[PDB]
Amino acid sequence: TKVKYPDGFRSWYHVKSMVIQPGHPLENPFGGIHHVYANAEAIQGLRGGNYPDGAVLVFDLFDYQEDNHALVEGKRKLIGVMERDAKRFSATGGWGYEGFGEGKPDKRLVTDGGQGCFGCHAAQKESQYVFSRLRD
Amino acid sequence: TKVKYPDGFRSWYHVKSMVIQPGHPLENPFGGIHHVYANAEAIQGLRGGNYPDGAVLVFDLFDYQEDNHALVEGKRKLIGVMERDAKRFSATGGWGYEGFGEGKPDKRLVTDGGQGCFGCHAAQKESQYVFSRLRD
Ligand code: HEC
Ligand code: HEC
Ligand SMILES: [Zn+2]
Repeated sequence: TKVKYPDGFRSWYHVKSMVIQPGHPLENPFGGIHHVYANAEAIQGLRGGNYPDGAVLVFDLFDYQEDNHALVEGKRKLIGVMERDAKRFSATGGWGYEGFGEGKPDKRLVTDGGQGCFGCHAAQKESQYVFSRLRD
Repeated sequence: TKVKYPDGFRSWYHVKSMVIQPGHPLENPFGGIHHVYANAEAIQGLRGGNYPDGAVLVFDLFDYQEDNHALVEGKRKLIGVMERDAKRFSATGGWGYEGFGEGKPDKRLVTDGGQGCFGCHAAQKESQYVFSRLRD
């Protein structure tokens, strides 16, 4: 019951972005510029509908470089994936969690069935474990 | 003669993002977090083809707030638009340039036929006047 690599995610809907800089409590490991993407099924869930199985959210994390009062995207550090499967992933709330180092399909990171990822997202039980909100 | 408001641009492919902070040359009026979106026709040009008529790039500009060393997106300040049409927009290199205040259709910002936008973009003559490059 592994989470699939989300092929083609870069074509998906861009939900939002945030920058985490040194000093912030999530600097390790989430420091950098990140972008959140969602496929069609996740949008139904984000819109205030419910999440169909098959919904996928991606957190795409880049290192940044400071260039004359601009922050410029550098190398991809990793992508984080949540894949909705109420029955397959019922142990962590109906979402499977995986990380891919540098976004590579062969660099799977999660060793504990996603319990560590879930421990934090569990704080968002109310929104079905998703922190991101749709915007305009 | 007028650049069309790009309805539905938020659905399009997210090319890249960048943060421009106070002190940067472009702070006024491009300061903030911006995201670049391309429709299907613009992707063809970004990937190395010619840009077809009908190609559209949008620069989506948000204010941000610094909160405990995170930069969080706030309100949309404006969108900048480039619309390809080699004949109609011949005076400005075949792209028409428009700004929409707060991303609203009724708030047109350009008052000089796009000459001011064109003058800086002319530096990228070699890449069909587009600064952004596809990344993975
Ligand atoms: C708190 C200590 C966290 C841990 C550990 C993990 N995540 Fe998380 N995640 C966190 C926050 C605050 C956010 C929102 C960021 C924003 O821009 O608002 C996220 C977001 C995700 C997303 C995007 C979907 C969403 O819930 O907003 C994904 C796909 C995601 N996170 C996956 C993920 C994985 C795979 C983790 C373990 C390897 C993981 N997260 C841990 C907070 C925390
Ligand atoms: C230099 C003095 C500029 C002026 C005046 C304008 N633009 Fe521009 N633009 C500039 C840069 C350096 C970039 C790249 C930003 C990045 O993230 O790399 C941009 C980008 C755009 C885009 C995105 C497509 C691209 O060329 O990369 C659009 C749609 C765009 N700019 C529109 C635009 C309009 C409408 C302007 C006058 C109101 C305008 N720009 C001025 C540099 C400069
Ligand atoms: Zn300076």
